[PDB]
Amino acid sequence: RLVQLSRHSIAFPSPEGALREPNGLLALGGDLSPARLLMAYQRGIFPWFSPGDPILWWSPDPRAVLWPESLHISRSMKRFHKRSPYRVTMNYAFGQVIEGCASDRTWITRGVVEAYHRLHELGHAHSIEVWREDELVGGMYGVAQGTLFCGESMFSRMENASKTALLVFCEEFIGHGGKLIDCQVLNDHTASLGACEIPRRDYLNYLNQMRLGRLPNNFWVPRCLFSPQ
Amino acid sequence: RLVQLSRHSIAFPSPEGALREPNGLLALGGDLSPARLLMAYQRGIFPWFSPGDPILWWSPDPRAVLWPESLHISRSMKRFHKRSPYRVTMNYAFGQVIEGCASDRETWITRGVVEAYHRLHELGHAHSIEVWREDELVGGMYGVAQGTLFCGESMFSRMENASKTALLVFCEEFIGHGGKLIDCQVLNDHTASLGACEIPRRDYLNYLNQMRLGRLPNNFWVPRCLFSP
Amino acid sequence: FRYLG
Amino acid sequence: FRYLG
Repeated sequence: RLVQLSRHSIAFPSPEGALREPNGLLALGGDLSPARLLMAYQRGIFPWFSPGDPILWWSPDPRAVLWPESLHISRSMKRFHKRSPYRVTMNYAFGQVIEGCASDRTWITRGVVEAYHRLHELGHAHSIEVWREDELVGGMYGVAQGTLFCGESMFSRMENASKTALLVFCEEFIGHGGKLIDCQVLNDHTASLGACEIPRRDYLNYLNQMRLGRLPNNFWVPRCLFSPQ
Repeated sequence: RLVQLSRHSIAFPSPEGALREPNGLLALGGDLSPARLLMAYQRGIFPWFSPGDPILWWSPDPRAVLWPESLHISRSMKRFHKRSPYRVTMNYAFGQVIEGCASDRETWITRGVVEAYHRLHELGHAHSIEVWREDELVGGMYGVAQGTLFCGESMFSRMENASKTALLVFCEEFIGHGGKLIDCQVLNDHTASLGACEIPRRDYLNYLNQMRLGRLPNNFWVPRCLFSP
Repeated sequence: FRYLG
Repeated sequence: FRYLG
């Protein structure tokens, strides 16, 4: 039980055979190469380990998830956004976004940053940037999986920065066929946004269905999503 | 009409307000931050100033342009290239290419400009084409990609016909995958000897906001070899 | 977004 | 390639 991955193959074990506690511990080792990383997201697996430990692969149950249209937005956030001081762009500065996420509280090691940077160069990881004038003040990134978006992490340096990043994204996302946003595990910030839990086999089905789905061919080209007043 | 910039806004005035003479002078000040640069390039604007002067932004009319297919290749050059002593690569050494161009001494590419564009290169928008003779970099070019449009910044040659090879091979690689246009900003002796032609600013901008939402293969700008004898 | 907890 | 003039 709990398989040790081999650098030879890009294969993974059945998510269902994952540990129950720690929730979803399914394997360790291997590497963070595009093929394997990418293979993992297809199967609904994801890496998550601290500096010093070997690569830990997970596939929890339940699974945290966020329905784009269920994104809760308080009344004051709407007021704030109606006169937003922020500008939002897509794939303008993936590097800066991930480095910003990798600077808060730490589990985003130099290696993890390098790995997701490659999926960006190959066109699988994307970022949404939140700008306050000429300063990056927030954003988020993830790995697109068809009509499903696997949220990796966000960061904020200015009030409501990350919220406008996600609010705007959801609009753009939904508008073009976006279907769901994977959150992996539920936590305090993610929960206050409308994220919820559903069985691993429920999430896994969506994966198979949505991973085949397709958004506009140019949906991820870098551009501006929202301009301030 | 000549707008003065500040850090407060990454916004630019409309290109149609540019001065007639000097051709296209639009604004000054600001900085060469990633956000401001990507903002200017998606609006058909670009920085061009001599060492010591403040940042100058332009959007000339007519606009210099080069249709990839229309690239003029002399009979002697083709003979040369059919047995090219050069190998060409993509994004292998952006740092060196911009250095070669800046040092070429023919030197409006100050360190500030090198750092800013190198930064764009790191964020996935500034790309370079390297020309190798054995193990040594003998030429190349670099520009900012705008979807299916490529804004040329500058090229440099240290050995006969390195520039043309770079450009030649790029154009082939470029049109074979959907690339539609090459911006040269301003026509000049060298640029014109290649096929660069002028077109009204109004058309350039139509072409611009048209090709900026298009895309080349997902692995198009991945560092790689483009031509090997 | 796991990296938030 | 404006930098050539």
